[PDB]
Amino acid sequence: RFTPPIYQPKFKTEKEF
Amino acid sequence: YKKKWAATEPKFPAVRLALQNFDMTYSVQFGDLWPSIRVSLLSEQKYGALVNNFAAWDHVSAKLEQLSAKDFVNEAISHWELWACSPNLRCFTFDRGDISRFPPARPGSLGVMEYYLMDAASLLPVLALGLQPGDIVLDLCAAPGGKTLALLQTGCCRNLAANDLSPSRIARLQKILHSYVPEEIRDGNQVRVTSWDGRKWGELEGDTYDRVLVDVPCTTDRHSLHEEENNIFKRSRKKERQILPVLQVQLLAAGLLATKPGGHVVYSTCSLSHLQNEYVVQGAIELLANQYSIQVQVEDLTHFRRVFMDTFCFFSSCQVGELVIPNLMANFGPMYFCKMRRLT
Amino acid sequence: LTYFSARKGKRKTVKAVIDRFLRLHCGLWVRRKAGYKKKLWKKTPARKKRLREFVFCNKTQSKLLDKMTTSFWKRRNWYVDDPYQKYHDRTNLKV
Amino acid sequence: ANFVSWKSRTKYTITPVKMRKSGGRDHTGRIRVHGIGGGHKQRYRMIDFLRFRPEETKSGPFEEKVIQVRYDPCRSADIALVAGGSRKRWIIATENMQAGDTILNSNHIGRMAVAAREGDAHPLGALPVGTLINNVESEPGRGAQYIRAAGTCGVLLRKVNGTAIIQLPSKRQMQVLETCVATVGRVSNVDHNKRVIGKAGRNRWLGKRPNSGRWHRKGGWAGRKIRPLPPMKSYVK
Amino acid sequence: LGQIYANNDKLSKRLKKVWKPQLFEREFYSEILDKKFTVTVTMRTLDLIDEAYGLDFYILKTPKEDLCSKFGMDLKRGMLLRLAR
RNA sequence: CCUCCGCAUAAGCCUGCGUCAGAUCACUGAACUGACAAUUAACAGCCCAAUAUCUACAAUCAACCAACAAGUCAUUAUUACCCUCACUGUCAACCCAACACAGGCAUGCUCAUAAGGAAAGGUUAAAAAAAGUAAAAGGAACUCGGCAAAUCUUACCCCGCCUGUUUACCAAAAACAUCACCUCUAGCAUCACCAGUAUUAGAGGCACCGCCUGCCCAGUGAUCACUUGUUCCUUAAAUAGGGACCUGUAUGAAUGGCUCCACGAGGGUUCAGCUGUCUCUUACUUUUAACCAGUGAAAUUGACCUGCCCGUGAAGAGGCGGGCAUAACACAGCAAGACGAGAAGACCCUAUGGAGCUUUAAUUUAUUAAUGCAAACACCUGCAUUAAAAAUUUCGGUUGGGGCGACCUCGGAGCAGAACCCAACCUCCGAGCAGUACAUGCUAAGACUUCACCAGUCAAAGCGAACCUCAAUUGAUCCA
RNA sequence: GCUAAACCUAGCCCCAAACCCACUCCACCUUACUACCACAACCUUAGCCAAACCAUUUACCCAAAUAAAGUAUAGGCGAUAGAAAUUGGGCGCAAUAGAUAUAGUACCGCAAGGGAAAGAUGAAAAAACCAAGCAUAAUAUAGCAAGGACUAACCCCUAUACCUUCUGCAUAAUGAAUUAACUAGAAAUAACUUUGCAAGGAGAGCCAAAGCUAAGACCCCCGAAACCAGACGAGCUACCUAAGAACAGCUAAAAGAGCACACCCGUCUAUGUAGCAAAAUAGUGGGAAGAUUUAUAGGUAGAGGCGACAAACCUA
Ligand SMILES: C[S@@+](CC[C@H](N)C(=O)[O-])C[C@H]1O[C@@H](n2cnc3c(N)ncnc32)[C@H](O)[C@@H]1O
Ligand SMILES: [Mg+2]
Ligand SMILES: [Mg+2]
Ligand SMILES: [Mg+2]
Ligand SMILES: [Mg+2]
Ligand SMILES: [Mg+2]
Ligand SMILES: [Mg+2]
Ligand SMILES: [Mg+2]
Ligand SMILES: [Mg+2]
Ligand SMILES: [Mg+2]
Ligand SMILES: [Mg+2]
Ligand SMILES: [Mg+2]
Ligand SMILES: [Mg+2]
Ligand SMILES: [Mg+2]
Ligand SMILES: [Mg+2]
Ligand SMILES: [Mg+2]
Ligand SMILES: [Mg+2]
Ligand SMILES: [Mg+2]
Ligand SMILES: [Mg+2]
Ligand SMILES: [Mg+2]
Ligand SMILES: [Mg+2]
Ligand SMILES: [Mg+2]
Ligand SMILES: [Mg+2]
Ligand SMILES: [Mg+2]
Ligand SMILES: [Mg+2]
Ligand SMILES: [Mg+2]
Ligand SMILES: [Mg+2]
Ligand SMILES: [Mg+2]
Ligand SMILES: [Mg+2]
Ligand SMILES: [Mg+2]
Ligand SMILES: [Mg+2]
Ligand SMILES: [Mg+2]
Ligand SMILES: [Mg+2]
Ligand SMILES: [Mg+2]
Ligand SMILES: [Mg+2]
Ligand SMILES: [Mg+2]
Ligand SMILES: [Mg+2]
Ligand SMILES: [Mg+2]
Ligand SMILES: [Mg+2]
Ligand SMILES: [Mg+2]
Ligand SMILES: [Mg+2]
Ligand SMILES: [Mg+2]
Ligand SMILES: [Mg+2]
Ligand SMILES: [Mg+2]
Repeated sequence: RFTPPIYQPKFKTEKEF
Repeated sequence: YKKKWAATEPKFPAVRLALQNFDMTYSVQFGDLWPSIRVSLLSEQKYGALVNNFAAWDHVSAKLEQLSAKDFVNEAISHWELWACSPNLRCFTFDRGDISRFPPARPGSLGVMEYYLMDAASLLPVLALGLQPGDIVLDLCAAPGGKTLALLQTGCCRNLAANDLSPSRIARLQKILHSYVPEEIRDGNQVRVTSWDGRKWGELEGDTYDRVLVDVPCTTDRHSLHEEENNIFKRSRKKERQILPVLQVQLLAAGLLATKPGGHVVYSTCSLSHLQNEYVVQGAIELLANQYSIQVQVEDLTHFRRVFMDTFCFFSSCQVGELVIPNLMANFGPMYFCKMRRLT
Repeated sequence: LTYFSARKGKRKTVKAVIDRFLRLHCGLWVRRKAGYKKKLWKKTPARKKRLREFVFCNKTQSKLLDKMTTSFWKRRNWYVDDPYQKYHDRTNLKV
Repeated sequence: ANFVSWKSRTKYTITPVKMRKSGGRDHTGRIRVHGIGGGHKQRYRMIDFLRFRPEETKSGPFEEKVIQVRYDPCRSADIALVAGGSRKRWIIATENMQAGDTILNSNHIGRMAVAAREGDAHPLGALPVGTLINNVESEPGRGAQYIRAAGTCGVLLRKVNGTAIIQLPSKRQMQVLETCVATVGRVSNVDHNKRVIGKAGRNRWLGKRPNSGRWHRKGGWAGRKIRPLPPMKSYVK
Repeated sequence: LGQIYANNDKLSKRLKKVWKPQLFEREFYSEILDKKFTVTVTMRTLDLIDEAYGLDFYILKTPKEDLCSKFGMDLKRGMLLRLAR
């Protein structure tokens, strides 16, 4: 009766110009 | 529907249920006599061999005499003098304390079985009828037989009426009378076999029979204790017992409506239960004295009792009629029989 | 039934079919009556004879039987003295 | 698993030796005994249960003097330190062994019964019949195995033609030879049974752990019904 | 190592079975090696030795396959070397 | 103005706010990028020639006294033995929690600082919300309940003896454990139990203590004789007789009930006070809020130019019908509607779907132990039997609201009006044969048929003989 | 006019041919990548699944293509299984494709293990238009957004969104914010159709009483809880083992004592509920010299461990 959260991989957020 | 129940009733076998009902009821009725009746009931039923008169009766009599078995009715008739009992009936039984079983019945020279094995108790109500030649006999409950065969063996009956509600049971009745009684005696309406409601007979035929035998459906005491399947005491079939006592009165009454004025009716029950022994007969007699207004008197069979005192034991506390109780010395089926004639 | 075998990749016949039925070359199938060996004391003689006879099968039964059986069983066989030789071909059949 | 027993000492000494607790675990590492856990750290004192052990290059019946009688963690019975010749060893103490008592150890089987003094050790054949005895051996030169708990005593019941019947404290007979030796009397710390563990803490100190919470219906299986008499069991009300 | 059916009926349960031979430790003398050996053997081996009329004959006659023993082969190697030399 | 924090070591981390140059909530800069620096052993790590041999007496200011659970710290003999300070850790604002996270985190010193820090981006003073402070008269009238605030009470009842333990993340208990008491099993050594031994060890039950509650030992005479029982010797075998034996031990309950001290964040009741719990709410402060400035999410979303009443949709309309209303456009509130949003769906049923548990469900005995027979001369191997302990699989269908079941196939009766078929469901009556032949032999045109198939039914002619009744009365394949 | 769009070539796939690399100095099985001191390997696969359940049973590589032949045979004789003698470079992909691959990297997990994304000038850099979303440019009664129209955008009249599962269903119930790309009918017998040849057809085998040979044309996608085999896990928690450490003050005949810090736990209330936080905060409470709490190392492993039994805990 519990659902664990899921993280999206970090590479997308660390994108630069 | 509710699948789950807080407390479920214990799964008693039907034979145990019969014993339970018998223990809580007959204990109060019989007192100290009840244990001896109980022990006999749970024990084996001793049998008698009724010789077929239509077979070579003399040879069979000689045979059964060789096997140390005595005919009880003959010896009873010998000391009977110190209404008349039904003649031309011969049933051999073993003496008290001799428990040996009679050899099974085999077909004779004439092509009929030479004797019929049945409880000698069940032979008493036939003897209770004062059967005379050229008499018309009504038997409201015939199937499976035994008593009917005995009535035929008497040879005093001009016409026979055999009736039973269940065609299943009348089938075996047909079988036994076919196999025992030759076709020569059947002929045309000398034996009439019918499968209708016994209650209807009262309004169907009236003042038609000089002799009637009423063998009403009972709790079948010995049969209930032994037989598991189709037990009357099975808790599902409880409803039947509630409508059991009234039915008895109805059937009895039909007989008393069909009998001739001064005609003799004998009523028999296979049970010891007072509610279906005496309560029924008093209920029936009051019904017909009030509603229909017919005077009926009941004879005492104390004279009848004293004759078969050597062969049978009799319960002494019965108001009217006679009841036979099983004892291990002389084991015979529990049965009540009473004789009555309607005055007008 | 097996449409493609795992060893050879070809169809397979249902052997249940072959030990119960005879197929005639024309396209008919022959069977025995069910229960022809069963409880013969209670059966009547006419009933008994109706049981002994070898009968044909209707179109759908015949179709199903042909699908359940390979082309080998459908070829023409010239057995020496088979008692079913005459029945292999039809005679005077217009539709 | 990586398990080594602590019982690796091979040379007899008097000095207390450090024990390792097991916790009811094996070499396998899994529990095999329930209700054992860490209590008070204890040092083991080796006991010489071979009472007749004469000194190196020495023979015959010898004598020792009692020096001390001291509490032991590793058993119920009290222990006595005894010296004699140039040897000290731990032994099991009897009822009445105070310091400075003198003890005899012999292998001599006399024709007549020897002195039924307490604390001294004779062959069973030497001892009279009916005498209270302890620390008995099954076979000669094996060592004491049988009566070595607090306040426990067996008795010599019969001696006939090279066989001695002794009854253990379980009131059960045992066959032994007379060549085997037994010390006389009842063992120390009588009323060890009369000791009242005050509280749960006391038991935890003694290295015990509590009984499991789980409910048991019965440890013994029900008597199996027979084919003639099934209905007689569980006959409903 | 095999399987069996429970009561020699194919309709019963299938079960894993292992049949192991009975073993006996027995003493032998090799004539060529002039040495007493004590080896673990079966009745079969004892029977083959009897039929070959001695241990040496048994070892020398029997091929590699039937011997089924590294030690059997080593005995053979020694004996053959002794005959050669 | 704040400090229950700090400084250090350890443990963890690995250059992670030193300098200089560019570069980009906040500086056009820095806790960004690149380049350059740095942490120096005395602290700490990293040890030891051999074989024997020694090592009874706690700690607590160890003194007096006092124990129990019985305790961290020692050598000697002989042989061998002469070179020197190497190597590694040493920084920081730092670790485990996805984060510059109100969480987690051992020891020493400081117990409030000599050390370390900053709750307020600016304004205004709405509502609703959070946290405080005060309150006339009254003092539980509030409420499931004195929950909360207060104030800092008293007497009991139920349960559990108590300290203790438990569902980490909805249950702290009356459950578990527990001292004590009771039952069962075990007569013994070098890996558990155990360097143990029946005042012991294991497997359980109940829950301390204190009391009441304990018998199928054979009866009568009187430790004595008969009468029983159990064995034998008879007895064809019993009515059954004759001998032998039962006085070398002896009770019994993991039984039930009743008080009582102490204790409990346990459940209930109660005295006295007390208070904004309430009558009946109010005022102020802080947080939030609303405005200006910077940064900037989430569930959600068929398209929407998105009204009210009545009817329809049976219930249920912003959108259909009939009326009524109606310039456009922000911001603040509210929660009646949008069958409002979000979820590992609460309940009922279904699946020839799973899984856990139990057993007297079916299949077994692969495993373990015992016993027997072979084999071999105590073990091992094969065969068999008896138990333990397991394993694999299943849990048909219809009908039933206060039950404790009735049914499942075939033929009738109430319903069926006149070719065929068809009054559901339900309520009732029967059948699982019997009697008679023994040509109830063989064969064969053409047909009927319970709506399929399977089954079932009638039959001319012919070959050979002779001068059936019955409404149902029944059972495929494989296989034996 | 922004955000964008557009690209061809890295490389890769299936074949054929051919039997492959094991590598300067130093280091590397102890805590791998650390100069330098007295134990040992071989042991029937099971299960899902099919049988519309399930219990015997249910194709899996064994050394020449074809044929014999789905024949003999086996089998709850059923599902199904199944011989032998004998014969003899490209009508490929081209950056959501093709390998996962720019790479077994970054990242995620204690570990076994999981596992990405993306690039584009020109010979030389020593040289124009199009998705959604928005802006240019907010809006004016009235209503599935349109249609009929009209001089005229609206005004007039007509008009109950789509898909899917139900007999109706307007609407009821599931599904869709929108754009781009990607994302789902695979094959036999037998028939038919069109050819060649014809009592014969076929480039051995097979069929044939007009047949036989060849071709054409018919059989989807995503989703459980499970079961079994082999590895990996006790840095959290349960329990144990070794060697440690902590517990102020006050009362007490001195104790699993009492009050009460630090510490450990979590009774009751309120806040918080995508939070500070995948369980916290404020206050109030329970224990606080003991069956106490706690740091370090080691052990027990899933047909299992551990358990003061809560079906508790064994990396949310
Ligand atoms: C007790 S038996 C008769 C005794 C037996 N025939 C004899 O002579 O010993 C009576 C039978 O009557 C039958 N029955 C039931 N109802 C009936 C009725 N209404 N009329 C007649 N007989 C009836 C029952 O089936 C029952 O078996
Ligand atoms: Mg206990
Ligand atoms: Mg318990
Ligand atoms: Mg130093
Ligand atoms: Mg400062
Ligand atoms: Mg600030
Ligand atoms: Mg502000
Ligand atoms: Mg307000
Ligand atoms: Mg006030
Ligand atoms: Mg009130
Ligand atoms: Mg009120
Ligand atoms: Mg309160
Ligand atoms: Mg308690
Ligand atoms: Mg909880
Ligand atoms: Mg806890
Ligand atoms: Mg709680
Ligand atoms: Mg309890
Ligand atoms: Mg407590
Ligand atoms: Mg707001
Ligand atoms: Mg703003
Ligand atoms: Mg969201
Ligand atoms: Mg409406
Ligand atoms: Mg709407
Ligand atoms: Mg608004
Ligand atoms: Mg559901
Ligand atoms: Mg299933
Ligand atoms: Mg169903
Ligand atoms: Mg009808
Ligand atoms: Mg039909
Ligand atoms: Mg004819
Ligand atoms: Mg299946
Ligand atoms: Mg399927
Ligand atoms: Mg790619
Ligand atoms: Mg890829
Ligand atoms: Mg556009
Ligand atoms: Mg309009
Ligand atoms: Mg559906
Ligand atoms: Mg809807
Ligand atoms: Mg650990
Ligand atoms: Mg615990
Ligand atoms: Mg305390
Ligand atoms: Mg306290
Ligand atoms: Mg429980
Ligand atoms: Mg439970």
